[PDB]
Amino acid sequence: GMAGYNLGTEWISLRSKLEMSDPVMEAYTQAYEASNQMVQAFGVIKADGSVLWQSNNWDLSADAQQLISAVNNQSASVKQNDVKYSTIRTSPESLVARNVQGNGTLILARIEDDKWVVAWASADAAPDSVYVDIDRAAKALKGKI
Repeated sequence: GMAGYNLGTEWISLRSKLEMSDPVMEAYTQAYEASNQMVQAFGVIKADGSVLWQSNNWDLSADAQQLISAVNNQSASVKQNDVKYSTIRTSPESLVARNVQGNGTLILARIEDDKWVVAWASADAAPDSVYVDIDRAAKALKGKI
């Protein structure tokens, strides 16, 4: 062996992607930066039934318990802040929610086992346009939720 130690001390170069104390509330800008045309909310959901987010756009804490139930049992049907969004595709990886008309675009993302990040793109926002941004604020901060 006789290997050589590398960075890691107050560098965050080897993001373990779990149990890593990362700066929360940063994902907002991480995606908003490129989504300047279509701002999307970012609300974290913990399998524990609690939510740790600060978007003030959609009541995710109101029913954090149910917010996860929509996927916990592939329900696909939840209303947050007078906004009903169902997913016509319950997969073991994620669930794509879409409104019949187009009011409330929520995208589910399983960053980890009991950890998954979800964002809400405006009606004007596209699926492939937000689905790409959410990834930056999903499987990038996984660990501090």
